[PDB]
Amino acid sequence: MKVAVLGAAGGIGQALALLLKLQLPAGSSLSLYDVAPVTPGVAKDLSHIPTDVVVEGFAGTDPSEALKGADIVLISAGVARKPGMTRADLFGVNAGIIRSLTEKVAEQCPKACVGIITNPVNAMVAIAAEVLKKAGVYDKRKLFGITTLDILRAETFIAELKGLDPTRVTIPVIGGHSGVTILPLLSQVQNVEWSSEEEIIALTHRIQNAGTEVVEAKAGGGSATLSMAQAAARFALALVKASQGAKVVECAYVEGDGKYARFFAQPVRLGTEGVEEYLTLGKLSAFEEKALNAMLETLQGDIKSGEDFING
Amino acid sequence: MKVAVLGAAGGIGQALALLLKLQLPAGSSLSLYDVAPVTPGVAKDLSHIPTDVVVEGFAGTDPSEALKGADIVLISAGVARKPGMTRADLFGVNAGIIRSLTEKVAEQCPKACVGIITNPVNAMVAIAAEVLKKAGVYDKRKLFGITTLDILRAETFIAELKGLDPTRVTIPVIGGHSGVTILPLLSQVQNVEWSSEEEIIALTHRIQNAGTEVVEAKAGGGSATLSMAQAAARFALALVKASQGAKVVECAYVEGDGKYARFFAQPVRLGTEGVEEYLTLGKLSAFEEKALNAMLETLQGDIKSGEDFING
Ligand SMILES: NC(=O)c1ccc[n+]([C@@H]2O[C@H](COP(=O)([O-])OP(=O)(O)OC[C@H]3O[C@@H](n4cnc5c(N)ncnc54)[C@H](O)[C@@H]3O)[C@@H](O)[C@H]2O)c1
Ligand SMILES: NC(=O)c1ccc[n+]([C@@H]2O[C@H](COP(=O)([O-])OP(=O)(O)OC[C@H]3O[C@@H](n4cnc5c(N)ncnc54)[C@H](O)[C@@H]3O)[C@@H](O)[C@H]2O)c1
Repeated sequence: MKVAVLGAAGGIGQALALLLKLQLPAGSSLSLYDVAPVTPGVAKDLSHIPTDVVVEGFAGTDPSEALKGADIVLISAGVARKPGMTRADLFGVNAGIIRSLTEKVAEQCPKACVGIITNPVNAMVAIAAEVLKKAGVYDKRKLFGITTLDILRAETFIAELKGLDPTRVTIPVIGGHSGVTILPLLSQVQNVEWSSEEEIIALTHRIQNAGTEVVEAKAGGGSATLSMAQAAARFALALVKASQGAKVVECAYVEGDGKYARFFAQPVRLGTEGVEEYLTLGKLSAFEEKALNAMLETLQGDIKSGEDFING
Repeated sequence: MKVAVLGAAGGIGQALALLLKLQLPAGSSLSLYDVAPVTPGVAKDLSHIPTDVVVEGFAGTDPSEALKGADIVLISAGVARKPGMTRADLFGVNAGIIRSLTEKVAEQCPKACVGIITNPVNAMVAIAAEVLKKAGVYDKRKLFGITTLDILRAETFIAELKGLDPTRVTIPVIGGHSGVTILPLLSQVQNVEWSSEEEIIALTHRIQNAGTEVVEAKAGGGSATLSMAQAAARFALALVKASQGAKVVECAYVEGDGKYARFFAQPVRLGTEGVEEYLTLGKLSAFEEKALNAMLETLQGDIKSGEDFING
């Protein structure tokens, strides 16, 4: 098992690299790549931790050496939202970074699973799909938008509100990865009596807007880095577990059956070659059915913006 | 169990806070304090992780709120060595930070265990001891210089050189926490046939100088942050395990029997009230006995420099 992290010198990159150095299976390797000159030193820092995980670090213009033989590629490269900045600002900075790095994946490790962290995920994942298609290597089973932070948030907020164990709250989160496209299926949550519709609506809002609590409370210091690194590590370790032949189930933004949108976040069962089965959303409340049809235009617009960058 | 991290917004601080948010026992709390205005946002970032660990964050001039009810206080506050900077540069920047923060420990949580990360540890721990003594609350069983990074390095370098499992290499490291004061007892290492004296000397050197490999390879980007956060978390979790009534054994820089120096890094058994027993160094090789007597002057000089800052 070899995992490559592209953007490994950043806030998310460094914490993610630490969690993977601590938690990847003994016998694994970890390669870090970032345009930041510090990157070989980040790898040197991690190499002092006593786990049987070979860690190498690369800066420079060419991630080919980090990517050679990679099974899993995690991309946290690009700028984070600071106060004042819009989705549109992020797209303009990050689209070309995602285009550049996914071209190099197609060249060096086209059979790898690819996990996109870089925002806006909804559009960045469609960019990577179109680059892989232009290279003739696109396997839709192997490309993921990492939405796992929306799951961490949902688990935490449910457990804190309802006095539950946050380690054992399960909650599917479907749709997309931004504002109104995030749909947590609170109707399916166990061991909770909802006060009323009010409580469900307010919890849904808090899950959808949680990034702003952080962006705000850091006050220009940046966005969520440490929670996102945990979310990415959790997803990555799920893919490693699936590579060993485990049944693994995770919410991720994937090119599925296209019932609602070309890309849609849903529970998937992972096998040894990416997605093995696309799982049901299960039973939606009236509230969930309406929220689903209400955000579909935004989600399809996010996808189009990524497709149109690569293809017109 | 409540753990306070002073310096929680820095390179070490943030990664340490993440590992404690992930690993402290369910029912724990974690309070973060730093002079950096971002600190409440670091805590907000971590609060989105689904563990039963209450995380709060404080900036401003007064750590009293973070420290109220603390059982364990970890101090990573102060500047790290960049290229050009000497031990003397660090002492001048960090002495007053350690004096200030330990006065606040004496006021708000005098019965807490205190773990000093801030360098130079050899002198910073004697400063904290003299501040606690001036406040009339010093318990020498409860004050530690965290040397655990020297243990991580020793474990890793032995396992990489000798083809061993780095998760199961045990190596006592004694003396102090800088250059020639670091003494790894390589004579006691199992499952290894030393090529010759040469190999033991070169491995000892690499353990003593490992910080420079990182400071160098980051090239001004800073020193070891991610490995040090793991080392601090390991030590902290050892103290939490001891609080539950476990026999726990760790190398730490402590005011022991003073056979070699007032403060000396040695294996200690932890109980529920800090150090319960000061353990033997065991059998020293000729090489280890000579290296021990050869660095003692430097170590005693490091301690004096801390004592003399507080007392003349
Ligand atoms: N999916 C999610 O839930 C989620 C949540 C939080 C943030 N994010 C996103 O993650 C990204 C990283 O955020 P951060 O806070 O770590 O940012 P950061 O600025 O700290 O780190 C980004 C890193 O990307 C590197 N980078 C830039 N161009 C590169 C290239 N061509 N190749 C390799 N590395 C390159 C930079 O040098 C930097 O080290 C941002 O886009 C942010 O929006 C996603
Ligand atoms: N013991 C070891 O093995 C070991 C190894 C590596 C580094 N270190 C030391 O750890 C320290 C931290 O290193 P780093 O790389 O995280 O540095 P950093 O500069 O990234 O972080 C230091 C933090 O301390 C904060 N701080 C400063 N004064 C403060 C005060 N009065 N109260 C609270 N917070 C305060 C700063 O605002 C900053 O957030 C340095 O002294 C470094 O030498 C120790």
